[PDB]
Amino acid sequence: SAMDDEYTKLLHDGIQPVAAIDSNFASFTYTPRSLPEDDTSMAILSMLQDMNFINNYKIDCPTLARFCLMVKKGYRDPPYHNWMHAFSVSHFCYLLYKNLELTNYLEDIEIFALFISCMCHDLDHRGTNNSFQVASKSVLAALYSSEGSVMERHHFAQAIAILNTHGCNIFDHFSRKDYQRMLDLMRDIILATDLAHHLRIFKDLQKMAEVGYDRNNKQHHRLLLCLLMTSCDLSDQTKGWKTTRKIAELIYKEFFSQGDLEKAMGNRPMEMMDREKAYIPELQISFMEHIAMPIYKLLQDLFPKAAELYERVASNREHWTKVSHKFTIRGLPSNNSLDFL
Ligand SMILES: Cc1nc2ccc(C(=O)N[C@]34C[C@H]5C[C@H](C[C@H](C5)C3)C4)cc2n2c(-c3cc(OCC(C)C)ccc3Cl)nnc12
Ligand SMILES: [Mg+2]
Ligand SMILES: [Zn+2]
Repeated sequence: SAMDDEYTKLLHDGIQPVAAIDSNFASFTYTPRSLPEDDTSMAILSMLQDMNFINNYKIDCPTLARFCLMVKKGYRDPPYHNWMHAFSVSHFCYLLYKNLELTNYLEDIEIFALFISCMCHDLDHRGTNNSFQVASKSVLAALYSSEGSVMERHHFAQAIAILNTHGCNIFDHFSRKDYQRMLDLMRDIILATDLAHHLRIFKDLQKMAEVGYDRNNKQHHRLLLCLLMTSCDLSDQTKGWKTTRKIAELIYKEFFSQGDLEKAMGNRPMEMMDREKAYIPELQISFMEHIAMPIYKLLQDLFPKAAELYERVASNREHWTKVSHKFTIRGLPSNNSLDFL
């Protein structure tokens, strides 16, 4: 009855103005993880309203309220891949809309699909990666390993199962063509969140940025959607040092738990997943330099107003260098004991 009462309030109390959430809510400086989790479903509705999706697509309010709650409920509680991750990703999507004028690049339905996909893009994550599904012979690998992107195929299927739950299909009044289009977009966008996919299309993303975005080019729309999605997924890096440091802590707790499971199964975990080997500053510098920074550089190349995003990610990368020396124990530990040897 908890979800029941939550739904009742979401529906009958009305959608709070986005400004009432926080005065800097639509700024790139805002940290959505600062929002209490109990306020996040209402904030999703607020953002949807402010982007005019509810009016433009005549979304049924009861259905939308149920959908948002079901999506939130469809996340488990690992250290990083939980609802607060999906919420913050979705918030960054809203920030791109508010700050970068997406309507000059993308169709309305494409922006709508990007935001809905942000909400659903890690549904039912179990705190382990694609490699672990295959190594552990999980049910997800049995279903999808032959296709690849095992977890991302699962996330997308979970999103569809929510839509297919009675009372939850926010698109069910759509035309046949628009419905098919929306689900196709969600497939493409969610599958774009596999790092393997990003690596595959990276040269194409570069070539798009250098020749220039062509709104009449259907391939450019698809590539831009992939880039924007990956920008949202990594958007914790575009905030202050405190956010970056906290997210590293959640990510490596999640990783080392997987690593401990791999050790128990007799397998040699990835080094970044092995708490006995992993050197966090060097790992994060490598992630920032090889993955995060090139993505926000592409974003800047395509959207000059995204410059501050790249500069912040580069700044956070430099901070890891600055604090790395603190991972060396100098003098004695605080307890004046060398017992830990
Ligand atoms: C702060 C931070 N650090 C990270 C450090 C390492 C890795 C990570 O998975 N690295 C490897 C390890 C192995 C060898 C390489 C290929 C894969 C196996 C992944 C790199 C990811 C990190 N990460 C993510 C992240 C992003 C995801 O989707 C990414 C798409 C959307 C682009 C999926 C999962 C995560 Cl956890 N979000 N934030 C972070
Ligand atoms: Mg994912
Ligand atoms: Zn994610």
